[PDB]
Amino acid sequence: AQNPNCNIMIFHPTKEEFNDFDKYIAYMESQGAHRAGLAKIIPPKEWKARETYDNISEILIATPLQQVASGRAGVFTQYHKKKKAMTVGEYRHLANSKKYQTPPHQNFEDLERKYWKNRIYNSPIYGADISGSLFDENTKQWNLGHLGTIQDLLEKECGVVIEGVNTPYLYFGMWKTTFAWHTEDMDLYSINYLHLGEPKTWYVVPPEHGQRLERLARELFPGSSRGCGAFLRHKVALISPTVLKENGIPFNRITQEAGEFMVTFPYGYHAGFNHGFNCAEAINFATPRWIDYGKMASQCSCGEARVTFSMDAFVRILQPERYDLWKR
Ligand SMILES: O=[N+]([O-])c1ccc(O)c(O)c1
Ligand SMILES: O=[N+]([O-])c1ccc(O)c(O)c1
Ligand SMILES: O=[N+]([O-])c1ccc(O)c(O)c1
Ligand SMILES: O=[N+]([O-])c1ccc(O)c(O)c1
Ligand SMILES: O=C(O)CNC(=O)C(=O)O
Ligand code: NI
Ligand SMILES: [Zn+2]
Repeated sequence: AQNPNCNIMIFHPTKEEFNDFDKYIAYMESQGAHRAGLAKIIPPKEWKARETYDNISEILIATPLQQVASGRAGVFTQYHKKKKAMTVGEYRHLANSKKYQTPPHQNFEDLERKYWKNRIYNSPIYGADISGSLFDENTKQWNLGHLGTIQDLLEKECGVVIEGVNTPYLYFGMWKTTFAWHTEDMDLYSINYLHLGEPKTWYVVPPEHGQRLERLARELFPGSSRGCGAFLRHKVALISPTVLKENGIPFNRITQEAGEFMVTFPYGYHAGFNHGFNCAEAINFATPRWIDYGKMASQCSCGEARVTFSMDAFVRILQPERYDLWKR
């Protein structure tokens, strides 16, 4: 078996290998990449997402989110307080202000230490889930707005045509902005391109050990667990690498830099934080191997977890019992 220790693998496709997206994902999996739950892909040197990032300041962040923490330094929840709209130019200026800017630090490790020590004492503002794309329309390779759709994948594999669309989302981050422990909707893949700015650190649990993380989460967030059988779908729970280690949860970490892609694999729990002002673009996608994960994906129906219009059809076709119950 390839990659039995479930290490995060890093790939350097040639420009020829970068043409066929589906084929390269399949290649990565043939090398065991999916066992980690996360892979890094460094594009060939000949490739670029767009010419420049010079004219992005007038993009609007309609609903910036202030991420307010509760709990302990290594075990906390965050809730998102809505703030007034601001442009990306205004957001960048805010990110670089004394209140919000990245502190002096020696290296990524020092910054990671500072993050877990001090995150709960601040409330950074995140511009998340902004529908849009920063890929040039002429970028033909790994353009996250030109991928085959999940709806077409389902149709190709299962022969059923369904409604729905899926399009990319932009994320504008600043120091300490945080993404909570989660898998994707319907345990889909995701792909994430860091367009510009400071790095993003990722933590990931191998899919074969995802239930170990769930069990720990139930212990660490007992009220949340009682409220919903799939409360990690709420995207509110953070657990530090120190606490994971103390509880013997298998995981890995890696830092993504500007110009790099990350792929998360079905049922790969992940969490992380931004180092400073940056912009990422991400989208969910599927492969034939995803279908069985989609069938088995847990669902939130306590009401908390927000779900796209397109996720309806996935549940309807792949989990008809759960769909029928959700109706009545
Ligand atoms: O940027 N890419 O991905 C490229 C650039 C040139 C090529 O000839 C190619 O096959 C891929
Ligand atoms: O703020 N809360 O609700 C919290 C904070 C930490 C926890 O471990 C928790 O179960 C709930
Ligand atoms: O709050 N902490 O630091 C904690 C809480 C629970 C744990 O099991 C742990 O190893 C650390
Ligand atoms: O455990 N699962 O994954 C299940 C259990 C029942 C279902 O009806 C389902 O669609 C998935
Ligand atoms: O970048 C973020 O804030 C969160 N991204 C993801 O969870 C992802 O790409 O799957
Ligand atoms: Ni994700
Ligand atoms: Zn719920």
